Amino acid sequence: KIRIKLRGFDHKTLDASAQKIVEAARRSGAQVSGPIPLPTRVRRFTVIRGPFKHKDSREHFELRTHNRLVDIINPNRKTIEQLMTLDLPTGVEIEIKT
Amino acid sequence: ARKALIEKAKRTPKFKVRAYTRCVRCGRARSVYRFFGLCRICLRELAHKGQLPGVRKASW
Amino acid sequence: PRSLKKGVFVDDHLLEKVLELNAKGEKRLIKTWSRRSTIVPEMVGHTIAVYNGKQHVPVYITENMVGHKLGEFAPTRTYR
Amino acid sequence: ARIAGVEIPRNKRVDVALTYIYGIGKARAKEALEKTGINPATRVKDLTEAEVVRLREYVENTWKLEGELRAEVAANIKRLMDIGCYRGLRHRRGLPVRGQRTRTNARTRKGPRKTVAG
Amino acid sequence: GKGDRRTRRGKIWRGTYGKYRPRK
Amino acid sequence: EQYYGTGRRKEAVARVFLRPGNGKVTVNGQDFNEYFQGLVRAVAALEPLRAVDALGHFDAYITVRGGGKSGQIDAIKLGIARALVQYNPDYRAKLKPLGFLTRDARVVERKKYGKHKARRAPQYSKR
Amino acid sequence: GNKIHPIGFRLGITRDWESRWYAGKKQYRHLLLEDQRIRGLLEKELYSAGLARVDIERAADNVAVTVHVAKPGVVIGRGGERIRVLREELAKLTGKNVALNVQEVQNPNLSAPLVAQRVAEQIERRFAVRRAIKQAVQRVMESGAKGAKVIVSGRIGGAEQARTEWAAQGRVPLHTLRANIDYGFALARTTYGVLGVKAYIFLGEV
Amino acid sequence: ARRRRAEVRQLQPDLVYGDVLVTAFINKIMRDGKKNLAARIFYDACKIIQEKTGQEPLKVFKQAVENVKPRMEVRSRRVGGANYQVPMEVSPRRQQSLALRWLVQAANQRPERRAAVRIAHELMDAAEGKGGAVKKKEDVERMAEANRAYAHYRW
RNA sequence: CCGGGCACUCUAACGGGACUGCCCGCGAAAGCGGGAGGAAGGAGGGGACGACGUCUGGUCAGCAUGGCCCUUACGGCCUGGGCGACACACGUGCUACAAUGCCCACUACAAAGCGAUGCCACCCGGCAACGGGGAGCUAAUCGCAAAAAGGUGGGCCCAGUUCGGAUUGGGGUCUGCAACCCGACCCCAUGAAGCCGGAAUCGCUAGUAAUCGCGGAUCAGCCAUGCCGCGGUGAAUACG
Ligand SMILES: [Mg+2]
Ligand SMILES: [Mg+2]
Ligand SMILES: [Mg+2]
Ligand SMILES: [Mg+2]
Ligand SMILES: [Mg+2]
Ligand SMILES: [Mg+2]
Ligand SMILES: [Mg+2]
Ligand SMILES: [Mg+2]
Ligand SMILES: [Mg+2]
Ligand SMILES: [Mg+2]
Ligand SMILES: [Mg+2]
Ligand SMILES: [Mg+2]
Ligand SMILES: [Mg+2]
Ligand SMILES: [Mg+2]
Ligand SMILES: [Mg+2]
Ligand SMILES: [Mg+2]
Ligand SMILES: [Mg+2]
Ligand SMILES: [Mg+2]
Ligand SMILES: [Mg+2]
Ligand SMILES: [Mg+2]
Ligand SMILES: [Mg+2]
Ligand SMILES: [Mg+2]
Ligand SMILES: [Mg+2]
Ligand SMILES: [Mg+2]
Ligand SMILES: [Mg+2]
Ligand SMILES: [Mg+2]
Ligand SMILES: [Mg+2]
Ligand SMILES: [Mg+2]
Ligand SMILES: [Mg+2]
Ligand SMILES: [Mg+2]
Ligand SMILES: [Mg+2]
Ligand SMILES: [Mg+2]
Ligand SMILES: [Mg+2]
Ligand SMILES: [Mg+2]
Ligand SMILES: [Mg+2]
Ligand SMILES: [Mg+2]
Ligand SMILES: [Mg+2]
Ligand SMILES: [Zn+2]
Repeated sequence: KIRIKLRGFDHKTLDASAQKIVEAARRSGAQVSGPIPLPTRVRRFTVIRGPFKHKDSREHFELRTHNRLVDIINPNRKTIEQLMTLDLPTGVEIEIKT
Repeated sequence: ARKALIEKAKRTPKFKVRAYTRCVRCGRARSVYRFFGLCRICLRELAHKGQLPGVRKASW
Repeated sequence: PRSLKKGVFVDDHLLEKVLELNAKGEKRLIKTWSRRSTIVPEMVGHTIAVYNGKQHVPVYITENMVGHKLGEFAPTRTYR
Repeated sequence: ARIAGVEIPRNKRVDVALTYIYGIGKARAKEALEKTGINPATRVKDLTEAEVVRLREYVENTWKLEGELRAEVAANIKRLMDIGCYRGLRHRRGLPVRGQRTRTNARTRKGPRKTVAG
Repeated sequence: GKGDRRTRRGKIWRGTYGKYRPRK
Repeated sequence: EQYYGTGRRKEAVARVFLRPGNGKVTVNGQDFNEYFQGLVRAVAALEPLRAVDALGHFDAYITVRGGGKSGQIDAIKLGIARALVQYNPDYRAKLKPLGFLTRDARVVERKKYGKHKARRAPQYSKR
Repeated sequence: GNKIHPIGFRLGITRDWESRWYAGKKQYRHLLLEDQRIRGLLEKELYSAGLARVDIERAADNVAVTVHVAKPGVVIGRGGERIRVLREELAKLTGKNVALNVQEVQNPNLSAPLVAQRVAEQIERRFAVRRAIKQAVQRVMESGAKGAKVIVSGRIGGAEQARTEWAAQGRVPLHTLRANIDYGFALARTTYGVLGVKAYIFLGEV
Repeated sequence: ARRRRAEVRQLQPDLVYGDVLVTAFINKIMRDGKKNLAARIFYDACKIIQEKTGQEPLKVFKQAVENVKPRMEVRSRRVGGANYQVPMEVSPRRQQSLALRWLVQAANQRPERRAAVRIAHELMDAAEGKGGAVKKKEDVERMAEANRAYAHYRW
C-alpha cells in the first residue's frame, strides 16, 4: 500500500504532476489503478465591495483545493528510480502515506 | 488603524480571551478573515492584485 | 437565573482586605473599583463605596443582600 | 373535581384540566398522572372518587401552589425590592428585567402606549 | 409554534435539546 | 430477458429494470405501494406503460435515490419510458406525443445576494 | 462607481498569480505575510531599478523569488555585488534559506506597471500630464500592442479642483476577458496632492 | 404584457380523472406549495361528495364550475373626472380562473370543520345552483344590468 | 459485509452537441409564424461583466494622502464604566393569532459546506442543559447528522385552548480572569397581547412566489430572528 495524496490550487498542475508520476511508474509496475480524482474543497468568501456601506454590493471569491490519488500496486525499484526528484510543477503538493 | 492598537501582536493579553484578529496589512479594527489574516478590504485588493494563489472569480 | 457553578468567584482585592479588616473590628468607608466580585457573608455590617464609573457611592451591606454582587446598589444610569 | 386550593376543572382530559391549577403546567400534570397511576386520556367526569382523592394527595402537598405560590412570588418581588438592588429598581419603574432593550418594544412590561409629542 | 421553547418545534428552531425534545 | 431505463428528475435517479411478469413492481426492498404509501401522484410512475398496455404483460424492479419522493416518482416515470423504448423502439410513436421521453430540466434556482430566496427582494416602505 | 480591477478579473484566464504555491489551515496566513514582506522590501529598494513583477513560488521550503526587471544591470550590479546585499537581507528577514532570481522584460513601455511608474515620475516633476499620456500611449503603440489606455487622477498640474485625464488609443476592451489586457497602477505624491496613474495596455488576442 | 401575448401555461393532466380542470382546481386549493395535501383534500372531498349524493363527482364538479362562471362584469374607466364602472363580457380563460377562485374562497368561508367537507359541500351547492360562490357570481352579474347606462363606454 | 467487477449512479478533467441547418407559409432583406427531428432551440436556464458621464453622491473612521490645529499634551497604559440608557416616533425583521392546524410517538427521502484539542460516533451519570470515559477521521472512507415539511398511527374539538410564549419568580449547566450593569443555554412554575390588522404601502412572471429545514463566514462565548449559500415540495396570473 503506497498512497500518494496529491493536492493543489491548480487543476492542470495536478493533472501534469500526476500524469508524469503515472507515466514514470507505468514502465516498471503493475496494471496501476492510476489517477483517481477526489472532490474539491471549496472555500467561499463574500466581501462587501465598497468600504463604508453600500451593503448590498458584495462580491465573493472562491478558492478550491483539488485532490488526486494514485495507488501504485507492487512497485519495486525501477518505479522509484524515476520518482526521487524529477518534477517541474511548483504549485503542486504531494504526500505519501502507507 | 492605530499603531499602538495592534498591541495584540505581542499578545501577552493578561487573559486569553482578549485575542482579536487585527488584519495584518491594514490593521483592521472590526472585520478580519482569520484564514487569510487580512480584512475584507485588504482581501479584496490583494485578491485583485493576484498575490493570493487559487483565488478566482466565483460564478455559478 | 444567575450562575457561577463552583468556587463562587470573589476577587482577591477586597477579599484579603476585608478578611484582615474583620480582625481589628469594623472599619469605616472602603474603596472599591472591582464590582466584578461576589458578596460573601462576613461583609455584613460594613459600608462599601463602589464606583459608578464616575462617582463613589456608599452602600450599607446587610444580611439580605449577601447572594448578590457589589454594584446592584450603585446605579450606573441616571434618568429623571 | 376539586384537587388543590380551590380549583375545579371539568369536562376535559385530566392532564389538560390540571393546567388550570396555578402551580401545574403540562409537565407537572404528566408527572401527577404518572405517579398517581391514572389514565391521562380520561374525562374529568369519569374520575373515580379514589382517583380524585389520590390526585389530591399528590398535588395538594408535593409542590407549593395557588395562594402560597402567588404570595411567595410577590414576596420575592418585595424582598429584592426592599433591598437596594438594581433588579428591584427595574421592578419599581415597571421596566423589563431580563436585560432587554427599552428604546423600542418594551410594551408588555410598560403597558399601553402613551404618545407624547415631538 | 417556533417561539415556544418547551415544545419540539421551538427546540428544533433553537436547535437545542431537553425533556420535550430528547436527542435519541 | 430484461431491459434498462434510467431517467432523471429534479436531483433524483431511478434505475428501472423491466422484465415480463404479472405487474409487481418493487423499490429498494419495498413494494411500490408501501414505499410511496398514500401519495396521490404515485400512479403517474406507472403511467408511461398505459400507452403500451403493460401491468399484466410486464414486471419491474426499481432502485431510486436522491432528492424528494416526487422527483423519485417522476424519475421512475422517465426510466420506465427509456426501458420501454429499448424493449420496443416502435413504442416511441406512442411515447413522445404523450411526452414521457423528455427530461424535465426544471431545477431549483440558486439564491442571489440582496434577496431573501433568489428572487424575493426585501420590502421597503417609504420611498 | 464601477469598473472593478482588471487583473482581478483576469486571474483565471490569460493571467497568472504573482504567487503560486499550496498551503492549508495552519500555514497560509504567515506565508502570505512573508510574501507581502518580500514584495514590500523589493518595492522599498528596487523601485528605481525598473522592476515590474515579483513572482514567488514554493515547493517545500524552497523559495524561487523571481524579479522581472527592465534594467537587470542594477539588480545584478557590478561584479554581482548588489545580488549579495539585498539577497542576504532577504534571508535576514525570512529564515527559509531563500535564493533570488532575475529575469529580463523587453520594451519597458510594453509593461503597464512600468508605464504607470514612468507617467507618475513625469507627474512628480510636474510635466504637462497630457503630453506624458499621449507619448506613453505612442511608446506602447509603436511596438505591437493593438490597444493602449492611460488614466490620470484629480488635481492635475496642481489645480485646486480635481479632474480626470484621458487619451487612450487603439482599442482597450476591459469588458471582455479574452486578450491579455495588462494593468499597472502608480502613485505620484506631490506638494498639491496625490495623483493615481492607471496604465491599461492591450496586446494579443488568444 | 407589453411585448408578447403571455402564452398560457398548459397544466399537466390529472392522475385520477385525466382532466385538466381538476388539476387547476387542485392548484387553487394548494397553499405553501403543498400539492400533495391539496390533492388529498380534493379527493377525500370527491369520495364524500360521491357518497353523500349518489352521483358521479366528475359531472357534479363540471356542472358546479359551469354554474359559477359569470357572463359579465365591471371594470373601472377614467373618463371626464372620476372613473366609472363600465360593464363588459368575460374571456373563457378568465371565467375559468374566476370560477375556481370563487369556488375555493367560498369553500373556505364555510362553517364546516374539515377542509374536504367544505370543498365537497361547496361543490354540491354550486352544482345545485345555490351557495356562496354562485352568490358572488350573481353579485358580479348584478353589477352588470345595473350600470348598463354606461354601455357606450365599452372600450 | 466479503470474493470480485465497472456496466451503472456518481466524482472531475477533456470533448461532442444548435447553427433558424431541414420543410410549409409570409417577406425585397434581416427576420417572423408553424412543423418534424433532438436532452435541449430562436438568448435553453443562472451568473461573472456595468459605456462617455451624471448627482461637488460615499468614506481621509480601512488604507494611502495634500494642507490646517495637538504636544506632560487629542498622543500612551490600565482599571471601572459606556456604545445595551426611555414618557415617545419610524425602518427592517422574527414569532403569531390556529383544524390545509398543534402536540405525541413511529418512519423515509436532500444538496452545499465545516472539523488536529477541532469536529466528537459510542458507554455511563443526570428530567435536562452538560459532565466523565473514550473510538475514529490528517477526512468520496470519520464526525457535525437528526434533515424539516412528508407518510401511517394517536390525542385535541372551535375554546385566549393541548392556539400564542411575552412577562416574571425560582433552580442549574457552559464558555470565560470575570456574566450587577450586560451572555447563551436547560428545568419547574407563571401563560401577556394577539381571534388576519385603519389610511396607506411592498416583493415576485417558473421552479418563480409561497413554505420547509440545512450549512457557512466573523467567533472563547454569544444577545444571528441578521447576512451569505444549499437543497425539499411547488403555484396563481399577464385582456391589455
Ligand atoms: Mg448587510
Ligand atoms: Mg493614518
Ligand atoms: Mg474576541
Ligand atoms: Mg473580532
Ligand atoms: Mg424623561
Ligand atoms: Mg404549546
Ligand atoms: Mg441549483
Ligand atoms: Mg427554495
Ligand atoms: Mg436600502
Ligand atoms: Mg505599476
Ligand atoms: Mg497635465
Ligand atoms: Mg483579455
Ligand atoms: Mg472488494
Ligand atoms: Mg471502459
Ligand atoms: Mg419553429
Ligand atoms: Mg415546432
Ligand atoms: Mg417542437
Ligand atoms: Mg441563454
Ligand atoms: Mg446567459
Ligand atoms: Mg446561458
Ligand atoms: Mg457582455
Ligand atoms: Mg465624490
Ligand atoms: Mg457627507
Ligand atoms: Mg499620512
Ligand atoms: Mg448599537
Ligand atoms: Mg451515527
Ligand atoms: Mg477514497
Ligand atoms: Mg464509503
Ligand atoms: Mg480517502
Ligand atoms: Mg389525525
Ligand atoms: Mg383578549
Ligand atoms: Mg394556554
Ligand atoms: Mg379561534
Ligand atoms: Mg422579469
Ligand atoms: Mg458560530
Ligand atoms: Mg438580550
Ligand atoms: Mg442560522
Ligand atoms: Zn485590512
